[PDB]
Amino acid sequence: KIEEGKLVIWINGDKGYNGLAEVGKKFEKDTGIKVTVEHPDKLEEKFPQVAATGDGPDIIFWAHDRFGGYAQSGLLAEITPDKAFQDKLYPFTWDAVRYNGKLIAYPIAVEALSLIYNKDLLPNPPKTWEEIPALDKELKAKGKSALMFNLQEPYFTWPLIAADGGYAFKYENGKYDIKDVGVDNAGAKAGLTFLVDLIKNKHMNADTDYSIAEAAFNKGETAMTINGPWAWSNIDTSKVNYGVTVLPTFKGQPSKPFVGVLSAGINAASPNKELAKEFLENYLLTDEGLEAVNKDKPLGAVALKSYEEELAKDPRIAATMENAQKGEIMPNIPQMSAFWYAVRTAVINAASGRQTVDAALAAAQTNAAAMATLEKLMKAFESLKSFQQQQQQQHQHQHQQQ
Amino acid sequence: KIEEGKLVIWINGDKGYNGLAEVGKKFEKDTGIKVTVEHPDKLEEKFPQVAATGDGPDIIFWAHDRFGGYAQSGLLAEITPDKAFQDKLYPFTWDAVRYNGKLIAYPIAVEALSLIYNKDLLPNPPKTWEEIPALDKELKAKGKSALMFNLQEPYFTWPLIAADGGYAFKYENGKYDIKDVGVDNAGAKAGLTFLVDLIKNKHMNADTDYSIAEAAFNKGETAMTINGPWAWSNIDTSKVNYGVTVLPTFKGQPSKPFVGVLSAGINAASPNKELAKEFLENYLLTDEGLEAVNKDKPLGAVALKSYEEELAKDPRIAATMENAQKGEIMPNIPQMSAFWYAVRTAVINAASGRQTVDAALAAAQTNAAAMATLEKLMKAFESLKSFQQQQQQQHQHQHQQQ
Amino acid sequence: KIEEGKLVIWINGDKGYNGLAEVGKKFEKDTGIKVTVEHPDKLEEKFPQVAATGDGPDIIFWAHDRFGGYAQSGLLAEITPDKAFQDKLYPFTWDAVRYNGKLIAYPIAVEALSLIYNKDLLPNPPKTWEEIPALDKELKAKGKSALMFNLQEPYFTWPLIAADGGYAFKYENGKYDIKDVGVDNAGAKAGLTFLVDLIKNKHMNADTDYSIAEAAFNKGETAMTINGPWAWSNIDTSKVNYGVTVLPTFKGQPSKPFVGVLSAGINAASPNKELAKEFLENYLLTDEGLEAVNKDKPLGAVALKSYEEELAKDPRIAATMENAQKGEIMPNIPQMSAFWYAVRTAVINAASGRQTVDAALAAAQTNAAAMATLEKLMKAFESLKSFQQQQQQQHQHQHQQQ
Ligand code: NA
Ligand code: NA
Ligand code: NA
Ligand code: NA
Ligand code: NA
Ligand code: NA
Ligand SMILES: [Zn+2]
Ligand SMILES: [Zn+2]
Ligand SMILES: [Zn+2]
Ligand SMILES: [Zn+2]
Ligand SMILES: [Zn+2]
Ligand SMILES: [Zn+2]
Ligand SMILES: [Zn+2]
Ligand SMILES: [Zn+2]
Ligand SMILES: [Zn+2]
Ligand SMILES: [Zn+2]
Ligand SMILES: [Zn+2]
Ligand SMILES: [Zn+2]
Ligand SMILES: [Zn+2]
Ligand SMILES: [Zn+2]
Ligand SMILES: [Zn+2]
Ligand SMILES: [Zn+2]
Ligand SMILES: [Zn+2]
Ligand SMILES: [Zn+2]
Ligand SMILES: [Zn+2]
Ligand SMILES: [Zn+2]
Ligand SMILES: [Zn+2]
Ligand SMILES: [Zn+2]
Ligand SMILES: [Zn+2]
Ligand SMILES: [Zn+2]
Ligand SMILES: [Zn+2]
Ligand SMILES: [Zn+2]
Ligand SMILES: [Zn+2]
Ligand SMILES: [Zn+2]
Ligand SMILES: [Zn+2]
Ligand SMILES: [Zn+2]
Ligand SMILES: [Zn+2]
Ligand SMILES: [Zn+2]
Ligand SMILES: [Zn+2]
Ligand SMILES: [Zn+2]
Ligand SMILES: [Zn+2]
Ligand SMILES: [Zn+2]
Ligand SMILES: [Zn+2]
Ligand SMILES: [Zn+2]
Repeated sequence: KIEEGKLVIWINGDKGYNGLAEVGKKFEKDTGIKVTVEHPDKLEEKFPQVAATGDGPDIIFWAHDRFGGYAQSGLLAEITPDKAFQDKLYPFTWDAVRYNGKLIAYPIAVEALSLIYNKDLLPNPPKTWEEIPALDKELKAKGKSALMFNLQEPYFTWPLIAADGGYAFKYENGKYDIKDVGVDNAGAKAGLTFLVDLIKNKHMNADTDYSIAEAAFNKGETAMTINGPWAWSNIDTSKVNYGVTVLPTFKGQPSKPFVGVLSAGINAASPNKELAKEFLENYLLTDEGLEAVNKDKPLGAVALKSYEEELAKDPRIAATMENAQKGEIMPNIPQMSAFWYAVRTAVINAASGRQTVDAALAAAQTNAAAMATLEKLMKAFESLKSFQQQQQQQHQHQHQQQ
Repeated sequence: KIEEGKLVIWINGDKGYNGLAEVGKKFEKDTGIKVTVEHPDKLEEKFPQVAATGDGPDIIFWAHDRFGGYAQSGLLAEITPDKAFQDKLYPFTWDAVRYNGKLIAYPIAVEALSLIYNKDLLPNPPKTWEEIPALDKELKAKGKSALMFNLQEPYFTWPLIAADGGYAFKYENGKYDIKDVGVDNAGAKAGLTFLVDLIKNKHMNADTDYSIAEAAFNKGETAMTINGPWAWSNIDTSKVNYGVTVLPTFKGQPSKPFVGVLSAGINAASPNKELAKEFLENYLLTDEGLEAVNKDKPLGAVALKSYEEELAKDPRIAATMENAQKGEIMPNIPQMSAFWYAVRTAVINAASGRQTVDAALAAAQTNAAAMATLEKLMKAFESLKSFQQQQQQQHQHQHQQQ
Repeated sequence: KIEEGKLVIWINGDKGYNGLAEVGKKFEKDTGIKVTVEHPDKLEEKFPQVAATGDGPDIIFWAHDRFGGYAQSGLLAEITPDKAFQDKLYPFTWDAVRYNGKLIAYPIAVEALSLIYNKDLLPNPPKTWEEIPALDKELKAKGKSALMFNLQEPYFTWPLIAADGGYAFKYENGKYDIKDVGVDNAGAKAGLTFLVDLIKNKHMNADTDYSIAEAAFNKGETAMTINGPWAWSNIDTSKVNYGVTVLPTFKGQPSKPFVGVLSAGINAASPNKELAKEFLENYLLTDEGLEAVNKDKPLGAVALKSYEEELAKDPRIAATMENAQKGEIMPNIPQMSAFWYAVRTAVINAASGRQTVDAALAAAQTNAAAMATLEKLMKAFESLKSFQQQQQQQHQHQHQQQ
């Protein structure tokens, strides 16, 4: 149950909400309509609960991948920017906010992995994955290593696996074909074979996780790491002279990191859809609009062309957008759960030598089908639970009857 | 159990079985073949048990929706009426007796929802749904209400939901496409939004069932109700001056009620397949044949054109047919179990405001899949039991085993 | 691991492994590369276990139907014979060693069911199924029966069932269409009906299994039996004058038995793929190669055209190939488990009179579905316990923690 003649916005606490409120303050002075910017605890799980009944905020800010599930449940309204406003943002971002052909959210910020190198240890970072083994031997003489990054989570190893033509799901016609999985094709096989080759030649360690990767780079033990903008602040605190650049190529093809997009979606239950559109399109998604948010807490790379060109003077931001443009957009579909499950197991089992690359990737298809079944069962029994609570008490109850 | 040279017929106890026996009596005098008409308890439940082993009646009379289950199991014979006989019944009725492309039964009677109105309170019934909110306000001044009908079943509320373009399944080329579902489209959405708008504007009550509606109309508390031919006899006893007319139109589109068709199938195991065709086509499905049945217990609207024009002199029977021709035929496929489960919950949660119309219809897909899963689980274990049964017991065992 | 510059082969103990070693000995003499031929217990179970981790033989010999699973798990390398070599083997055998459109093994020997007749009791065997009822009545006057074979397993009864148009799954364009199942069609109906009618007319007994069938023919109580080459040795010992000929035709159409093709597959983890191709194509798949193996233990009908013509001078081998050439290759897909489960029960129930032919075959569709859901249930929980195991190795316990 939301209000009217006013706007209420939900954005996460680690974002520039104070700056966003100042955009809402600018909105009030022009239209006379009050904007409240709330940052409630765990709004990502709160929003599906409250919007189902017709409540919650007018606008919600979150990563696009979670919006797929909101649109599935009919919680988000179809946004209607004209052709001219769509040319204002980078074309690829709009694909991240599409569900069932319809547009469901406005892209705000773009997030992806880049290659972070130590400038003092390595002044000219490698442009290819293939020249890293040769670089490791040269650094091992100085008591250092070439590259250390998280190998436990498929999110970090995917950029290399996807390089030569591996994909999560095929995206064409504006939809993801769930019968077209690209986990054990020729390109993903070569990608992961290179990773396993790096481990059995002792150029990397299969035990390396996020904490070990970060700690190593910030202490100056390793020349390179692979990480997102979320980690820049901690590297700043270590006093390490670092640079952020384009990811290394593999077989001449660029690394394809997953692209995450911070998006603004309109609650389908909102009586202020016309107002939200006016706010987002003409007050927020403008140079002056994003600037207020960015000065509170940096947005990183942004969807708006005109303002991205301005931030891109920071070479670390330019590198985020470059790797993003060369990358795969994170699929917003529910099948993505089964994907992480299968690929996490596949990478772990290949890297440990417990399974061949070929057999580990082949097992992913059967392992993801297994997860599907478990979720299918979860949904089935949750439904039966609700059904019983629906009929026993809602209708006939001991002390009334059907 | 059966023979060659005689016919045995199953028809439900609440039908005109004596009148059917009269048609069998006329059949015996012209061809010299004795026809028995039986009406056993739970014959709809018994038929699949005895027909599977090769027994049961030569002909079974039941609603067409249950015939899909019989044809799936191969208990029904493919009927062969020529083009000339197919023009004798209403074209749309043949679609009810079609499973897997082939015709499997003869259409006898047609049954559908109609608008029943109190003539004393409302001489000119509304032609549109849009004018019922305003019509309720006038009647509330006299302590009465405009419309009260069952909202607990989706069968009664579907007419409105399907009006603007909602559909259960797409029907083309004589086949249902189970991938093409229309519960979550703009048409179904608008229809259900109007139903919910009526309840929150206090024109209708969210908890109105079949009992509460029938008793209110028959006492003269409400001006209109929605119900089928099965309920007329109860209104007759109440002395209420009532009429039966076409359902109100929504957005200029007609309400589309589901159409049940009383049908006569021929057993697959029947050695009298030719005799059953002669009896059903040239003796029962004539003006004389249906008359004898109709005078024992009213058939409602009939499939045969010639005899329907005769019955349509009764304004109630003409309206049952009119609503049936404007509505969609009840699908006989097994995916219909899950459809009802999902839609029942979708409507209830929309009516009670636990879920917004958009969100309530979105969850339908999820609940239809849930019922498919735990339905598939039932067949899984049923099969496994039958297996270990014949395998372990019927076969290898202590005495002359293995 | 298997080493390099050496070749190691796995073949079942009941095949001519010594003769294969002779070919290995010849390979060693021309090229200087030693070939070991191991015959481990239960290899068909061991191979998936060891080849997954990268160990196992360089070459494995097994029936093609098990290879589809090995290819699914990516344990088999794609073989590369040129057009000129593929003409050397019977075109239909290449369809047995195909998975995902890729060739994954070399065809060695063909195995299929044949009609075996007693010469002393029946000098001229029936060419058609239709005359067998009449032929049984002539033999019951002499205290004998016309035909006795295993009716408990669908493998044996299928030839008759498939003849008029029955099929497991449609094999077109190289792939198997799972949605197109030919168990419930008119052809399979008629086949099973004839079988059921044979039992109903006391020409065969529904309780007749493999052991009863073989013992009766080997004692000389029955004129005909249906069985493969695997049983010839037992008939030889009984001193019975027997012949092996083409299966009887049903409705002028040939009986379609399932074809088993013994095959040589190269391990995907083999560092000797080039050497295995040299060995198999130029040393084994030649007149002298197969002869060496055949003299140790008869291969039956072979895949190689040249050596097959030479073997066809044996009337029994010519028939095995003839019946195989008119029959169908047994699908190498996982869905075959559920097919056997369904059809086995279908035929059992039709033979016993528990269900009509129509009702029995109709239930096979739902029974096959039930087994599939059972199977993907087994797989789901197997991957869940693997996940729980994998978690620990990564995980926290009283030896260490995250
Ligand atoms: Na709020
Ligand atoms: Na395509
Ligand atoms: Na970055
Ligand atoms: Na520009
Ligand atoms: Na070669
Ligand atoms: Na750790
Ligand atoms: Zn907070
Ligand atoms: Zn949070
Ligand atoms: Zn320097
Ligand atoms: Zn190296
Ligand atoms: Zn600026
Ligand atoms: Zn500025
Ligand atoms: Zn500003
Ligand atoms: Zn109470
Ligand atoms: Zn009887
Ligand atoms: Zn009765
Ligand atoms: Zn019904
Ligand atoms: Zn006619
Ligand atoms: Zn009103
Ligand atoms: Zn049409
Ligand atoms: Zn049409
Ligand atoms: Zn459609
Ligand atoms: Zn209420
Ligand atoms: Zn009640
Ligand atoms: Zn007559
Ligand atoms: Zn008449
Ligand atoms: Zn008349
Ligand atoms: Zn007459
Ligand atoms: Zn009359
Ligand atoms: Zn229509
Ligand atoms: Zn069902
Ligand atoms: Zn026992
Ligand atoms: Zn016992
Ligand atoms: Zn030689
Ligand atoms: Zn051995
Ligand atoms: Zn087999
Ligand atoms: Zn071919
Ligand atoms: Zn190709
Ligand atoms: Zn006979
Ligand atoms: Zn086809
Ligand atoms: Zn036995
Ligand atoms: Zn040679
Ligand atoms: Zn063929
Ligand atoms: Zn440790």
